[PDB]
Amino acid sequence: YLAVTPDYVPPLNSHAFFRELDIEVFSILHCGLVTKFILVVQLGPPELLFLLEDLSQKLESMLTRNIGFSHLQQRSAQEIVHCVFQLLTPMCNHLENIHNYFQCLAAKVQEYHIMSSCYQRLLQIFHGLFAWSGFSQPENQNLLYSALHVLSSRLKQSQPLEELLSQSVHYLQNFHQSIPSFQCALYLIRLLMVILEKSTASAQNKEKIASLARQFLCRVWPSNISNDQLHALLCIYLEHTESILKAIEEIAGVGVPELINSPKDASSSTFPTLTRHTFVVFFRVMMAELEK
Repeated sequence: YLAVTPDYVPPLNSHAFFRELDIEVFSILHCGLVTKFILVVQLGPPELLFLLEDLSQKLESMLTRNIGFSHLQQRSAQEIVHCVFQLLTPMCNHLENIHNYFQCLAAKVQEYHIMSSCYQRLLQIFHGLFAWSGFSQPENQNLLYSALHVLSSRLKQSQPLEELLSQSVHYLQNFHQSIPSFQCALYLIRLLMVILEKSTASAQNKEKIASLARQFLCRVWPSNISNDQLHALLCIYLEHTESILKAIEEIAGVGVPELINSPKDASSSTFPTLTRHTFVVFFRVMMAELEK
């Protein structure tokens, strides 16, 4: 009925007109997830997306106008992150289940889209949680340690802090294979960087960020990729690679020539994300990075 109704004003931008959900509503995320395809009353894929979308918007409003967030703003950011932290364990479980979901599609369509949105919402929540300016303060480092210990406990369980980061990154990096969309890959990449920021030694940390970034660039993403997101990924790959000059030489000296020889509606073999329509993004990043 919204489609047949262009002009109409709802009685008193969904958050502007819909009632705010309490922060305690997300406590029902402890329910498991079951899908109709390729896997009492239990949480469904559309219901999970509804809860994840609302939680992501709440985090984006404080950690990253007041209409639709009056009750949320009435609690300080310290409690909101702490409240989300209590959701970490049931929320990593949803990520693992969806990760196991996409792996089984190695060998209906609306279900795929809903789970894809759920995957991206989880990573955005995960990234927004750890990438909080409050973690720079020393008072809540214990809270950060507890969050990092949760991820490290998903594989094997007063450990040293650096061990938690290495384990947490290793646990999260395993999700790259299951990622179904470019936006999810960018969210995982950004999530890895903010965690690796806490680690002082980044000689190898830069390479694993760069190696993962190149793999996403070289992957054949099914078709959707926006130039803004592709621009963001190129900056991450170039700023983190060991030799930016050799990286630029490879894209411009190998990737671009084979793009020209390829058909008009085609892409580079080495860089499938490099087509005639996205060349400007590659060119703009390479020139800007070279100048920097």
